[PDB]
Amino acid sequence: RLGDIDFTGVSRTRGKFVRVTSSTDPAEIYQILTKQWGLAPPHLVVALMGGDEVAQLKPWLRDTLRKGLVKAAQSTGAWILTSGLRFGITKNLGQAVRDHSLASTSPKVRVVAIGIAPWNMIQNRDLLLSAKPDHPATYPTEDLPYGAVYSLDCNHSHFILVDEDPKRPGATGEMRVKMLKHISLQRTGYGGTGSIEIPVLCLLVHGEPRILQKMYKNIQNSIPWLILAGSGGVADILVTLMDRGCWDADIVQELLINTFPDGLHSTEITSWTKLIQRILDHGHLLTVHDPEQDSELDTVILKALVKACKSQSQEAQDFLDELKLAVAWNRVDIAKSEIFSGDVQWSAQDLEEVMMEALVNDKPDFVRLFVDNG
Amino acid sequence: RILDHGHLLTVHDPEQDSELDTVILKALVKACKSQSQEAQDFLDELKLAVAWNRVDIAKSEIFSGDVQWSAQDLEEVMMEALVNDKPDFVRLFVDNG
Amino acid sequence: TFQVVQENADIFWKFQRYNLIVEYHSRPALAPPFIIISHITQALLSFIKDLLERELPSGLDQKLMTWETVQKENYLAKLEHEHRESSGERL
Ligand SMILES: [Ca+2]
Ligand SMILES: [Ca+2]
Repeated sequence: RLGDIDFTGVSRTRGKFVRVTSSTDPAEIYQILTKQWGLAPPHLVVALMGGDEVAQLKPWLRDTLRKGLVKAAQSTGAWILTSGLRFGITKNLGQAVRDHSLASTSPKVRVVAIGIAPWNMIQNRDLLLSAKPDHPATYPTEDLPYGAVYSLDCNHSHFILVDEDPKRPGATGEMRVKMLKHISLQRTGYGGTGSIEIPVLCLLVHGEPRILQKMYKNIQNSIPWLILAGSGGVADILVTLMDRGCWDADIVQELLINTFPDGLHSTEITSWTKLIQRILDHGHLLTVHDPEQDSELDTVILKALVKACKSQSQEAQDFLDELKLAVAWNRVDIAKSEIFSGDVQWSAQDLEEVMMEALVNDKPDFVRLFVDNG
Repeated sequence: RILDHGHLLTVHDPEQDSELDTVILKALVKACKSQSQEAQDFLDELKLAVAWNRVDIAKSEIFSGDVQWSAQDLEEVMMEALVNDKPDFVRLFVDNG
Repeated sequence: TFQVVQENADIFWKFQRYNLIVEYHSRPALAPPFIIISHITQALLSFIKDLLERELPSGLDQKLMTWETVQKENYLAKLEHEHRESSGERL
């Protein structure tokens, strides 16, 4: 099912894909992604959740989000997981990744826009069904309204098309959660005689009550979440509930009804209320990105990942990928405040590889910090 | 009863405020917000904000998440900001759709 | 007069150097009198049959435009960050 796509339209773009079923092992898909396609194990995985609703982001918010995400991902090798359909924030994120790729003079580090899209939502899927190894399938690019069927985004380099599951019609979310968990459990080799985890973060923009189950599934898999403050939907519910500080059934139901008039069902609203209640009950895995206040996405991402790691374990070996991200983003203050506090014990041998990384990449503040810390 | 309404009342202290256009715009925006959420009702307040160069008030109140603004709703005020040389409002209208 | 020109001597000389290099880049390779040979050769080539100002393929042109747009965005972002951390803005 491995095929290449020749995108016809504005620019001649090439894209690979793999059809998968709801019962496929995420290990096989990761193996295909790494070896069969040459994508190096990423140093940061950002999964885009939401943004497929008819209510789109404001141009300033959309531009700030896409630019910040791409610039944060440009320091190291990062995978951006979206629903690779040409619509919503996915199209604009693909455009930003494309623009960075064209403007990048360093192909060593790459930002990869990997799409995970339903097979029942691809326009002219039979056109790409051919996928001859010698002759890549020709795929036309069509911009369509909100509707129910889109075309694959030409600016997404790689795709993971998942067939509908006959048992339950929710294969896409389950596949996304399984892939995120498998990536989060991966341990790529670091420097010499070392291995590091892959930081995985979920970015939520204008969620609908339907992805609450998948959001809670990802939370249960200890995957941190990032929420856009003014995103539009469930994101405002979550940020307002955190701003209040307390969440009860009455306030949860009131906000849910206020922001979603169409949802009116006792059992469904009770399920959503309980889901949200548990989501906030976790808390340490959730963070708020307000572009008015924060306006620096790398800082918020690093804080979220460090908070998740701190709530997870105290070993220094688990902080190595967060430390690498801090070094790459020049966030010496965050590293000093959180990573190198008294909670975590750091050894000299634990810091050798990051010392080399700070030395080669000209990060004198981190060199001084590592000297200060052993 | 007058105080019980409240949202329709504002205080202008020349010692503190000293800028009557700002207070007037805030009062009118507060009244409109308590009245309705449609963007068509905010058009005159937006015109006053453009004429008074009160970009911060417009961003904080008129163009918040409470009111939904469409591209066709902003065409006339876009022309007004363009002709009257209000680059901050031109940027705001581009930012808002 | 000397003081006014000497303050901007670098800019004036670099403009002069641009003009001279452009002038001698478009000149025939032969020096007069010999330039008659170059003139005859050019006339014969015209009858029988660039480093600067070159036309680019559409893909490369679009890539260059996007690259310049990204550079401009980075430059403006650095300007905004510099403005935010200024003493007056902090005050
Ligand atoms: Ca970690
Ligand atoms: Ca009005």
